[PDB]
Amino acid sequence: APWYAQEVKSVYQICEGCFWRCGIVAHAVGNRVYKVEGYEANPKSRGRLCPRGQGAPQTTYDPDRLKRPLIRVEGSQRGEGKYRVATWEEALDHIAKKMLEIREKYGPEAIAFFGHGTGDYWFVDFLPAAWGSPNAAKPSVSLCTAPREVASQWVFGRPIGGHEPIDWENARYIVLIGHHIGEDTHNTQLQDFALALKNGAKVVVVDPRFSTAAAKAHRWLPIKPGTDTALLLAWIHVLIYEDLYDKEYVAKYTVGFEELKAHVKDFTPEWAEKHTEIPAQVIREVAREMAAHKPRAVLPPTRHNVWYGDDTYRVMALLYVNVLLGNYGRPGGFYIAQSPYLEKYPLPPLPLEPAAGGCSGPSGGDHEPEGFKPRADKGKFFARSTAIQELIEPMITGEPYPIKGLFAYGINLFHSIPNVPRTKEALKNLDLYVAIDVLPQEHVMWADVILPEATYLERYDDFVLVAHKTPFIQLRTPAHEPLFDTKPGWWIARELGLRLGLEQYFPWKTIEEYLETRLQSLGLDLETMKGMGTLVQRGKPWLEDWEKEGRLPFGTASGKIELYCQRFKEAGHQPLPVFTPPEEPPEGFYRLLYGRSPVHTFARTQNNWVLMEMDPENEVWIHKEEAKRLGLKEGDYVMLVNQDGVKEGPVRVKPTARIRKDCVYIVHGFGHKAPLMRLAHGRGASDNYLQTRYKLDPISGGAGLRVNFVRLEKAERPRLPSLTGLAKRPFDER
Amino acid sequence: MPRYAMAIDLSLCVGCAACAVACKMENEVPPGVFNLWIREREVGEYPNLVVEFRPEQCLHCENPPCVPVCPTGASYQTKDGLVLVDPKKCIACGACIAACPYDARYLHPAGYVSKCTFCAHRLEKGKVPACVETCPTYCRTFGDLEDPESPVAKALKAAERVDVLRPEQGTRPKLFYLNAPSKKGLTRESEVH
Amino acid sequence: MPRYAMAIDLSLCVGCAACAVACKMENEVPPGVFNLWIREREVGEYPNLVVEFRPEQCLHCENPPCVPVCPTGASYQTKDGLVLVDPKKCIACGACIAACPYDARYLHPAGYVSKCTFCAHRLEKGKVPACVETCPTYCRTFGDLEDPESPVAKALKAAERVDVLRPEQGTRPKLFYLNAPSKKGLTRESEVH
Amino acid sequence: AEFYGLPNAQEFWHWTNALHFVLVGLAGGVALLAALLHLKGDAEARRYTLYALMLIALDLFILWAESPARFRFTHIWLFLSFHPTSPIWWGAWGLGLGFLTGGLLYLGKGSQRALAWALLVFSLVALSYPGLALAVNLNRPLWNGLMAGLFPLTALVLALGLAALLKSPWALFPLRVLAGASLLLALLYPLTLPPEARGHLLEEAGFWYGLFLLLGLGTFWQERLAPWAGLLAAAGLRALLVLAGQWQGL
Amino acid sequence: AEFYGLPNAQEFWHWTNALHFVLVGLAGGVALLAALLHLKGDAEARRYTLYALMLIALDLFILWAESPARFRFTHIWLFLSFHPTSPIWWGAWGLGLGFLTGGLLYLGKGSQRALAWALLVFSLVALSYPGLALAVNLNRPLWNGLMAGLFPLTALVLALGLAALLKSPWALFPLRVLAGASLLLALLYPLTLPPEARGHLLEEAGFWYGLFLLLGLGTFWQERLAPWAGLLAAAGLRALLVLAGQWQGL
Ligand SMILES: Nc1nc2c(c(=O)[nH]1)N[C@H]1C(S)=C(S)[C@@H](COP(=O)(O)OP(=O)(O)OC[C@H]3O[C@@H](n4cnc5c(=O)[nH]c(N)nc54)[C@H](O)[C@@H]3O)O[C@H]1N2
Ligand SMILES: Nc1nc2c(c(=O)[nH]1)N[C@H]1C(S)=C(S)[C@@H](COP(=O)(O)OP(=O)(O)OC[C@H]3O[C@@H](n4cnc5c(=O)[nH]c(N)nc54)[C@H](O)[C@@H]3O)O[C@H]1N2
Ligand code: SF4
Ligand code: SF4
Ligand code: SF4
Ligand code: SF4
Ligand code: SF4
Ligand code: SF4
Ligand code: SF4
Ligand code: SF4
Ligand code: SF4
Ligand SMILES: [Mo]
Repeated sequence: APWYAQEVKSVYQICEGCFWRCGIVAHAVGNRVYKVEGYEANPKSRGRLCPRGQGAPQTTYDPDRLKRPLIRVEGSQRGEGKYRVATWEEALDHIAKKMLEIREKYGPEAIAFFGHGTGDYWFVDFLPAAWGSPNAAKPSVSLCTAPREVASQWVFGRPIGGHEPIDWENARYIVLIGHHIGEDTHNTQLQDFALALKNGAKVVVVDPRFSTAAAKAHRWLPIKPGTDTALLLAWIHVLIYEDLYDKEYVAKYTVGFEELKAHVKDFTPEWAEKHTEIPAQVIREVAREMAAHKPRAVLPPTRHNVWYGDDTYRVMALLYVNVLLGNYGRPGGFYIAQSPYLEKYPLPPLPLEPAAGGCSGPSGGDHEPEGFKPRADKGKFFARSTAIQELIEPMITGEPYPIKGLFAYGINLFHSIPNVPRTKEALKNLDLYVAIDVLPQEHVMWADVILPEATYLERYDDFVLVAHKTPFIQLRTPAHEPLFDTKPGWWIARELGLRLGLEQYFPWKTIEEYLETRLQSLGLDLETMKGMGTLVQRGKPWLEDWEKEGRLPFGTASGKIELYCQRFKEAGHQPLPVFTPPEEPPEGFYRLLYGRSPVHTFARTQNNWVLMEMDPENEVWIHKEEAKRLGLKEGDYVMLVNQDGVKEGPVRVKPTARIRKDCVYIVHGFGHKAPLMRLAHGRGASDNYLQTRYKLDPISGGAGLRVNFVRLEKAERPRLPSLTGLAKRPFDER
Repeated sequence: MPRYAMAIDLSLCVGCAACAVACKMENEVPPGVFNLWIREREVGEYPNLVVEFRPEQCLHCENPPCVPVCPTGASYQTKDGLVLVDPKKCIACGACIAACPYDARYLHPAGYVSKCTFCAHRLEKGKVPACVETCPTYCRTFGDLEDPESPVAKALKAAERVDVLRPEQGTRPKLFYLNAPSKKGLTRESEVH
Repeated sequence: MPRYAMAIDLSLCVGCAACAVACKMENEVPPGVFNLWIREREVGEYPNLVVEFRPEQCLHCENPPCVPVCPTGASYQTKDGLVLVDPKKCIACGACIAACPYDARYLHPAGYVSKCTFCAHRLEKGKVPACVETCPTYCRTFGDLEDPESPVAKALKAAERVDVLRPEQGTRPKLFYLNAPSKKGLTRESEVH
Repeated sequence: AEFYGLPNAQEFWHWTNALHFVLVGLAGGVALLAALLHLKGDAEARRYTLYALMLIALDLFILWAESPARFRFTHIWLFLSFHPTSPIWWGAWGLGLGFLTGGLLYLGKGSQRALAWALLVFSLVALSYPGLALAVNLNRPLWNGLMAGLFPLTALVLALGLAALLKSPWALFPLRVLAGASLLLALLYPLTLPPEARGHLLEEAGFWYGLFLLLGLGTFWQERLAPWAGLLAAAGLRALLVLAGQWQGL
Repeated sequence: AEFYGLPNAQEFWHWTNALHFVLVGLAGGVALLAALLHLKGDAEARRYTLYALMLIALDLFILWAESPARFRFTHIWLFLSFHPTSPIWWGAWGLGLGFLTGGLLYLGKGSQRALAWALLVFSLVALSYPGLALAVNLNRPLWNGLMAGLFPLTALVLALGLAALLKSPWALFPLRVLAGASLLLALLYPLTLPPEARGHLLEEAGFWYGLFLLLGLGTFWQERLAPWAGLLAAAGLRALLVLAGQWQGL
């Protein structure tokens, strides 16, 4: 009866639990992965796994998990949930037919491709460019990481990347700005953070909320929200003006350090304390303590940075502090992450190729005369990244041309993009909207054609390359074959690719064919790759390795500390003066903060019975004294109403103090209105549905989310089905 | 011959229920029940705010009240210190549930009572328990308490403080909490409101 | 209106019995009975020997079981948290001795129950207790728990760990043992045999 | 305060079992009546034995019909082993042997005083094991020592209350004595608890409790209300303690 | 394990307060017999009302006699303060109002048989208070919840034992009923304690304990052995529990 006593088959497999993509071993018995585990060699899991990784397999064995292709009954409105089963053949034809029509009277740029997850390579990076649409985007860019990636491209010549390059194990002093580690449960960084703590790494957390990471911190600075740049500028000021910075480091690897010293003249700990609300002594002490530890003092940059409209400034400032400490590329906090060598599968160049911009004109030069039609959000902000949230307008007004048609490859349109009413207007106006997913979420059931993807355990994917101290390559192998009528994304892409004239792209007849080519290059084949799931290559990490070779890494030959001559020029400001006092909550309201549940990924795990059973709802954090003035107590429920009147389904109130009185916090990803995901439907409040407005970062396409205010209105406890009852529905592969 | 135990460092625990989900998965624990769960409690106001994350599960008490009270002999303590259930004798009378002070046991839907097993199945084949293996923070340790080299033994030896739940029942838990966050020790509901 | 308390830093207590003797002299506590006594216990085995020197006395519990039990009303709890006996109403029935969990109470040979008094007589004249005064090792502190300038308050804040005897009882002892020498906390006789 | 997953702190003994608890009271106490009757050589000894047998049968049937392992047929282990430390084990053997002992009594086979003393001893085991099934769980603050007192006395109010409805003339006096005992100990029970446990009993129950205390007082009033009132107080009290005492609570 | 000075862990209620425990058992038990005999109209209601007044008075004297506070006359406060939380306080009034009440009943005046209701109430308070005066001390492992049951049961064994020796026809049967209830709870008591508390009890007393249990089995044999044997059993247990439970212990 127990799975482990029963015959097993293991395979080396990547976790699709989230984007960290940990290398895992999957233990299947027949057609079912009973257990998954990290493995030692893999530099991401190293034998461990976070809760999401452990529970991730049940979506594959979820009775509501999407099985057949589906097409929207003709004449029924998008939203209304009327579908009819279809054949992969019929669904795939229907999509190409429609896509082609959009392309004959509007051009291929009238098709937006949104997507996320491993297979976003096919949908967001590859298919769109092979098709000729620059309107390809992922929420991990303007709804996550854009502010820091831009900041980093301008300051260093490099990205921060998906596996942020912090040398945690040698770090001695760590400053976390909103970075919640332990709630944000990215495997390796949890491990590393924990090892740092373990070796006597003292951690400072700056956050208006006393988070998990704060629970492990030597200092908690309960910063007034949207005020971090003032604290960062004042620390910059203390390391420059008290002369604590790493002089040599700036001398040999830094351009324009002088502009920064003068800029930061008046931003004193007393100026900071006034806006920041952190006492001036504390501001000083923290900068001194970090200077005392250099180069082994790091402010690792957080991943979710859209917080407010100004965001790239805050990150730039955080990076200056790291530079001033001399930590980049030294053991202590930033090792140099090099990408592994795995040669691409040989193909003709793509109609549109990317511009990994950072300097000397990476905006719209290729967009202006260069061929056709530029990404539809081209003039909205300075940076060159595609911003998912800005290309949605074009679908409603037809402004910058028209975007009819939209693909949603594993991307939560209604939870990951703000202003859900606007996104629904935009799906209304579309000629084609396809969504490739696994569960019947609220935004999948607004599609003309739903295509059920095969899940990470039933699927091969193109390799996963991770830039790292020791770059590596990972390979996921099916643990068993797809279930029902389920197809891998490589296959769906190829099958659409053949149907829209892109055979030169997609030539290989099979993914193992594809995978054997890249393995050839490196000196192996498919079977051997399956043998050592992950492949580590030699690279570099500090500056010496670079330096002795007579080179340096960057963008232009010396990190430019103020950080970017060509923004200055035509955009207006170079330095991060925009501490820009943030608009404040109206009285009766609270700033809506949000974040992660250690056990749930974004939104997609809300139907997972193993994980929902660990955390079946979110909970609104209000200061104990506010819930008391309000008449709210421990088990009460409440509706969240934002400044624009949107109400978010009843949420449990959490009157325990670990938060300022200015704010309110809820974990992101609950509040599904998606009846077909039977155990995620009707639970918690959705932060996104309350995030009606956003402040566009004019520098890094980011949509500042923490600009929404919410007030609480007493509500009744909700009456919902029993989760155990639902969780007990047997999984039948029919 | 060994005396099996588990040590969890609370100074490192962040309450990401990884261990709880890994056990759910490894042991196929049905939906409404749990061999392992995490409790999280805050203690205190603004300038002294402590949060305790605490996984709770059979402590494999050395003096288990959950054994003598069993009518059939299904509930038994092993020579190495494991408290287990021979489902073949279990009549699901719930005596052991009444007697366990830690809400560590449940009625499995197959008609017998269940609970954390210290992954006896893995132990027997020389492996460490599922909770122990999947744990980002490396705060749990396991081993023979009698072997000075074992990871629990070491963990206990290096601990700043060691605590056990409801020590005043006299069960002698063999799941040790290291370095509790609060000065006053493990958090109790009674020290709240 | 304050909350009177005593803290004893066991990391510094050497169990010389100075406080105990200073008490006996001051309060002229009669032969055979003690407001304060020292308990010394070894927790053992060479590389890991630990000796706990622990002075014991009325903890002036915040929720004293010895008060409610009194028929007379002689056992009363004061507005600042001292448990005292008014010997005028005491009928020397022992109910309070029966209800005291700490053996802090005795029958005075003058026919009424007595026990440590937090040196009430000194507290009103604005002085610190006699045991607190004599302490060579500076390990005991006193004051109003609510005044953060208090020596108890500051010590509680500085303690690495804070313990109390029989917390499982109702009482809320207001005598805090600070840095307990054994990792498992305050020594108990059941933990020996 | 917050959990990931949940501790298994839910009710393990349901209304179903609380019923078993009221019944084994009746069973055991009627077996005591039958034993003491055989022993006085009184004529009613025979039908009280039938009843004690019936209530023993009815109680083993609902102990089995309510067992999650009712179809796994594992209760046989109850009888193939020796677990003297376990109240439920005692209970199984007392009733069981008490049902054989009372079986032979009914069938005038295998002796008859030596069988009536046996019935006496087994019916004391069966009257004794429920309060101890509760009371050995020192982690449950409501199931304190008095449960070992409340349950035997209450099992007697049930048997005698029944005996009196069946109009046996000897019983309406013992019923009032034993009901007075039970109600006095039941009234002092909450006062025997730590404050938080008493407060827990009062919040979750009480008003029921206090109603069962009043009710039982009608055992000393009108002649034919007296057994009903005594029966319902004693059964209400037994079931309420079984349901409300499943708490570990800090 | 080693001390400088000593904890005041010395016995606090000595053999004399174990003697009062036995008498207030009687005093309260007989006061109950009296009021019930009143209420019932019985010819003997007077005989037993003046006994209860002596037993009550004997105890209240032994209560002051054994108090080191006797010649300080502080007992007046027992009657000039309101202290409902205190078992002993309740027993001061229960035996005090129980006295006046039994006076106004024996001197046939101020009122009749509305006064027997008050005597019944005060006797229940007097029967209840010791049992709770022990059990209220939750720091004493041996004095668990069963004390609140073992003492009132045992006080009536004392009252009915006396009554049966003064050859009242009614007394034997209820004495052998409450004596069975008493003896069975007394047997279950050890099994109710935690293992260290029980171990303490069996090494400290027990024999003594198992003697009085055996001795008490004598209520169910002959007469003029019976009331004696049940009376020595009830007072054995009562005195021994007061003596052996003054332990705090870890
Ligand atoms: N309001 C708000 N918005 C946010 C955030 C926030 O905190 N608040 N966080 C932002 C951040 S930081 C990020 S990184 C993004 C992430 O945003 P998303 O990745 O869009 O988030 P999820 O909610 O997991 O949505 C995943 C969707 O992909 C589907 N899916 C999952 N696995 C597979 C698969 O193998 N194949 C296919 N085809 N589909 C799959 C899921 O069912 C679901 O529809 O969201 C961002 N958006
Ligand atoms: N379990 C789990 N872990 C995940 C994910 C998941 O879905 N589930 N997703 C992953 C992804 S893609 C991302 S992007 C991250 C998201 O996680 P992070 O990258 O760590 O996000 P942050 O927004 O930095 O941190 C959230 C914290 O920011 C705080 N905050 C809000 N406003 C301010 C402010 O003005 N100043 C300061 N200093 N702090 C503020 C909130 O209080 C909260 O405590 O986590 C990742 N890890
Ligand atoms: S971080 Fe956790 S959820 Fe994400 S891929 Fe790794 S194991 Fe899966
Ligand atoms: S896996 Fe580690 S961090 Fe997660 S709950 Fe268990 S002990 Fe805590
Ligand atoms: S429920 Fe099963 S394991 Fe527990 S006491 Fe009963 S028979 Fe034993
Ligand atoms: S933790 Fe529970 S199952 Fe384990 S020995 Fe203790 S009572 Fe028994
Ligand atoms: S040791 Fe075994 S029973 Fe315990 S949590 Fe880990 S897997 Fe579950
Ligand atoms: S003065 Fe200090 S060391 Fe000496 S007996 Fe008192 S508490 Fe102990
Ligand atoms: S001895 Fe004195 S102080 Fe103690 S309970 Fe009796 S009257 Fe009260
Ligand atoms: S320690 Fe004992 S005597 Fe002192 S106040 Fe507390 S309960 Fe009363
Ligand atoms: S406070 Fe006073 S009475 Fe108490 S121990 Fe110290 S000197 Fe003695
Ligand atoms: Mo993200």
